[PDB]
Amino acid sequence: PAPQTSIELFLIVDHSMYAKYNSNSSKITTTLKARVNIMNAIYSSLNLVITLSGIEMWSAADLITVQSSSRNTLKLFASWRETDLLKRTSNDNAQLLTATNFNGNTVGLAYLKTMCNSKYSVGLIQDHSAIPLLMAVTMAHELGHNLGMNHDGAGCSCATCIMAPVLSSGPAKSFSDCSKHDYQSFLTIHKPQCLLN
Ligand SMILES: [Zn+2]
Repeated sequence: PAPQTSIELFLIVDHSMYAKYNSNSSKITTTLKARVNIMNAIYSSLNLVITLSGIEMWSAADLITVQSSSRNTLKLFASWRETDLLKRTSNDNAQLLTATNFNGNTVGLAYLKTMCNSKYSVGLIQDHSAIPLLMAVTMAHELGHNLGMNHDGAGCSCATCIMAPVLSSGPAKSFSDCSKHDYQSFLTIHKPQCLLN
């Protein structure tokens, strides 16, 4: 919550989310930009700047098989980011934005404490809500996982903070004191270098 850091985030729109907005790049771009602007506000307290390295859209076909099983898709996506994306665009983290309905209760997924990692700095997000604050909180939540944050346990003194385990319809734009600690722990214990520049 103190070293001035920066995440160059890259967004990937899959073919199902492309078709859901009637194959229109402008609607998708503006939709995604509003949500990202909200993410920035959420993160300025941690002194962390989010920058969009770009937005890629799989307009013709999906570059990976997007499965309803979140687990598989996250792994398929991270691998594709390693071997393909990173050769074309430089980014500290990429987040797939899909219209596929993941199996079960899940609306997003990320790897814990992997920010900057060439193989694992990724997240998955289901376009499950039309309310931009809800989507921005979903995006901020998975990014929070890559940055080392766990979910807020009842013994965290917050049920509507960003890292709450399930989405609240009237969320706070705040990180609990547990989330701040996980983050300090990630900074000191993991020493993510890419974020400090
Ligand atoms: Zn979570």
